[PDB]
Amino acid sequence: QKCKPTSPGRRFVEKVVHDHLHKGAPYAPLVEAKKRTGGRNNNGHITTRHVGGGHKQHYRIVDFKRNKDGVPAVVERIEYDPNRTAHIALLKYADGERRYIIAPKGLRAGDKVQSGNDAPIRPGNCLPLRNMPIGSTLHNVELKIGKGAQLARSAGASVQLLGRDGSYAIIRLRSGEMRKVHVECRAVIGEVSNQENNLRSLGKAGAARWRGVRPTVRGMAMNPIDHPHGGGEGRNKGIQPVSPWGQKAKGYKTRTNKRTTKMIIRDRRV
RNA sequence: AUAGCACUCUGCAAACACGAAAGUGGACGUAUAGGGUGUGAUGCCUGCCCGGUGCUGGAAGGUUAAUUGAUGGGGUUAGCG
Ligand SMILES: [Mg+2]
Ligand SMILES: [Mg+2]
Ligand SMILES: [Mg+2]
Ligand SMILES: [Mg+2]
Ligand SMILES: [Mg+2]
Ligand code: NA
Repeated sequence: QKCKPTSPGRRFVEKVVHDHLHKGAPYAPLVEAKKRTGGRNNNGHITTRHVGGGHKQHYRIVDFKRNKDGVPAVVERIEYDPNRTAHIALLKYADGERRYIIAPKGLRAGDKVQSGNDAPIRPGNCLPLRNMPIGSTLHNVELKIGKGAQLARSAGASVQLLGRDGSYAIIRLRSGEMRKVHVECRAVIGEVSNQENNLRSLGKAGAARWRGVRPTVRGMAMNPIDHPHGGGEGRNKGIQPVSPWGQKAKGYKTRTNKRTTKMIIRDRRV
């Protein structure tokens, strides 16, 4: 979906149509307020730069735990969620309860989904990892028992269940890393719906300003008091590239955790 | 400064930043996501060099601190004079 260059701004704009969406107001009981922090903590200092000035957004409560076991539900509609890059689906259970989930690929209104041990192997069903079939592709993987999905939630993300022993299951993450997961944890069958997210193009600075991103200033343009890459009578790049606080930026590993080293089987060749 | 491009780090109690700690932002986000660095629409593209510094992976052949103290010598009483 390219835009005709009627203006210098409209020349390099690419968007996704996805006309199958709801195109309406979201479910009111499942919507709560949400405000912009501006990248500042309770002390008032800027802890994360390049954040501020976006569009007003409400928060849609997505049910990540899916603890309603053995109750079949039907898909009502697919909606647009500004809080994430994926699409959401509205489910209606037998008793009449309404909940929001992460819509897998191809899920449309009228589909039947269950979250239990005896659930069949269909896209959108949540099952423990031991009941999962070997070699399949999963999403919304759970790490701690009972907390809810924490992995493969972005648009188009998916993991593969390589193998499972008696006590653990081996999965390969999207980054290329193989790690161990408890066999009691749960996952969902299929891949996340929104797949054409990376194919979009903003086209102008206005879109980045709409999405709540502030301009980035290179360290070279700053003064010696501001950035280590400061000073010089012209365009100069004096020292090894570092962060504004003195940390190396090229090929320097920053992982320091020692508590969960046993889980990672093979690294992503970092 | 900018949309675009590339490199690199981060598997989530994430990397990173604030504080003396608790705690907070990142994010009520989950690698099509977040941070750092360089270049700057688009067309055609982007040659050689790992000697130096840096980073990454190893051997552990040489040395190496903290920790221990078999000895060796000295001082002073006591035994043989
Ligand atoms: Mg930034
Ligand atoms: Mg940029
Ligand atoms: Mg300085
Ligand atoms: Mg300089
Ligand atoms: Mg150019
Ligand atoms: Na070198």
